[PDB]
Amino acid sequence: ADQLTEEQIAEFKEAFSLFDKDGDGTITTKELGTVMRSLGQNPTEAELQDMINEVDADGNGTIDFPEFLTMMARKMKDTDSEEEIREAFRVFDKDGNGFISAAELRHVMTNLGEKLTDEEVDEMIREADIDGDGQVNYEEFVTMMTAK
Amino acid sequence: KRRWKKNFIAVSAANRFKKISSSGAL
Ligand SMILES: [Ca+2]
Ligand SMILES: [Ca+2]
Ligand SMILES: [Ca+2]
Ligand SMILES: [Ca+2]
Repeated sequence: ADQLTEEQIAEFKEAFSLFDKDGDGTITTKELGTVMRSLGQNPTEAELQDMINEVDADGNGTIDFPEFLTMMARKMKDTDSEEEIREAFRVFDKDGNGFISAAELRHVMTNLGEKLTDEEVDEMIREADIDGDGQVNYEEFVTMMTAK
Repeated sequence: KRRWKKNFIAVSAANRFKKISSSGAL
């Protein structure tokens, strides 16, 4: 096995923050469910509890950052993830055409309660848009998330 | 700043916990 790098820990801390919307340092079923539903899934409360239980090392019913890190190491360790990123792309690509448009991005962010300004949306698209077509394809999305 | 990453990654964590279920085929 390979020990987690400080760059990976930082990336995962940023990922954890997206789930931990109240910043209380834990991810609850409510928080996990909110994210899942936002990605088009329809889990039941029983399913959500089971999902947390799997990674909940201390049995307190929620996921803390250390538990999240163990989970991410496993995801990277087992095979090499990949499905995670594909399903995420599909959430953003609302019309399923293979490209995330600025409108689609803004719609997702607004739904997630992030009322981005026009300038903020433009910056997200410009930075991900390596080929310059004004939208974000799958490879560009992977590169943006893949991170170093 | 405009990192669709924390947003994507985050969803990646949960999305991964949904697929971790190694096909409940049986
Ligand atoms: Ca929380
Ligand atoms: Ca816990
Ligand atoms: Ca699209
Ligand atoms: Ca592009």
